[PDB]
Amino acid sequence: LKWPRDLRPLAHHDLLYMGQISEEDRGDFNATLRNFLVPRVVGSQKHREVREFIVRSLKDLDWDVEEDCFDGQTPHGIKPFCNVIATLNPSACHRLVLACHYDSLLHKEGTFIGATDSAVPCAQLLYLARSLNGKLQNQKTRGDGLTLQLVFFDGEEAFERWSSHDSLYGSRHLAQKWHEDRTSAERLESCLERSEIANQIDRMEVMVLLDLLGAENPRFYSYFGETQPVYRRLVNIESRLNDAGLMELPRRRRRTNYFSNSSTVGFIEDDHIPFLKRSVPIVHIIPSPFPDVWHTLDDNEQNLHHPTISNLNKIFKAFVSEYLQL
Repeated sequence: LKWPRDLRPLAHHDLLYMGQISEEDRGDFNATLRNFLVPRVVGSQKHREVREFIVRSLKDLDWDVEEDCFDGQTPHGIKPFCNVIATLNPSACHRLVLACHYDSLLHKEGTFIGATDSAVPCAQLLYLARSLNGKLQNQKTRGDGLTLQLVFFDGEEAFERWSSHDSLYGSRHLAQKWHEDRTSAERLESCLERSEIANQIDRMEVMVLLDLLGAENPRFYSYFGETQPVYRRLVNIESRLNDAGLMELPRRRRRTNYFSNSSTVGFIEDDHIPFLKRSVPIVHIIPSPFPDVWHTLDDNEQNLHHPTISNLNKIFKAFVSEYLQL
């Protein structure tokens, strides 16, 4: 079956513009990132500060920001959780959803920063909103029934040994909440002709979940046949950015090959699962294998690879520009 939205290839001019990172932008990205490079375990003050920073940053860009807050039982007793949902144009029927988790693992060995997991993805989402704000605010005025939505899930991490009951607290909660929140096309602005909308879940046109990003030379694959048409756009954008000489590599004439033009057979537990179960299309931008530093005390700022981050930011900016025709 074809993708429901006809995917217009990004014009050369727009590819080149989205693939430019100024010195200012690097500074802006890193300043944003600094806010997330702190331990932010559920229940903590720094976690509350990170949540408030996400909310403030997006309200400042005139996005609609909602907090889905609830208390949930855990192996460590009742804990407070708050998903942050930011929507550029709430009334637009369909959403391109980008997502990540903002909580950090409570690591028994010691203080855990979770730089790839997922401080970098958090900063990448905010950086996208900030750096594309002008074009996004113009797109919002079109009445075309499509918008951008950012979801920062809380409580993705297990408190003790991973289980279905001890993990994905925020995403399980939100998926249920949105499934039970009924709506229809006539209540919404410009749904696509043959859309089947019965609840808020159905308005998630695709969810692009970023996780474990920031390490050198990640390998992505298409995890879901459902979203192969969208995944192939990431492969294409990456290829075009290399053709254009806009990727940072250690030597001339090398190319990035992050997005493999292949599928892989693997099952990863992450925030997409509760939405996958309600047939939300998923693109899971997570490396395979996981970064070497995964769930170790070395998942910290200095083990980040800045040229990779810059390259990923270009791909993501170009992807959002392509999808939303910015």
